[PDB]
Amino acid sequence: RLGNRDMLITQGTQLDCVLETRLVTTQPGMTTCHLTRDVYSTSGRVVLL
Amino acid sequence: LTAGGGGGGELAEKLQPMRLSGSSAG
Repeated sequence: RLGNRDMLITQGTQLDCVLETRLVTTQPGMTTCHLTRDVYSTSGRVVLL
Repeated sequence: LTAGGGGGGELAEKLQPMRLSGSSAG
């Protein structure tokens, strides 16, 4: 059983973000995006991200 | 007579610093 479902984001939750950096795969590199929406807990009651 | 994490293998190795030590003027 999951411990505290108000303070928890479980596997398979889909975080939706928007890509900031233009990506070109010539050289290994770092990316960045920003979450577009609030991400609630698995109980759906607390905004965790 | 005489006495006696470890990932990012390519990117993390491209980001290894090149630390060149300073000099002092003589």
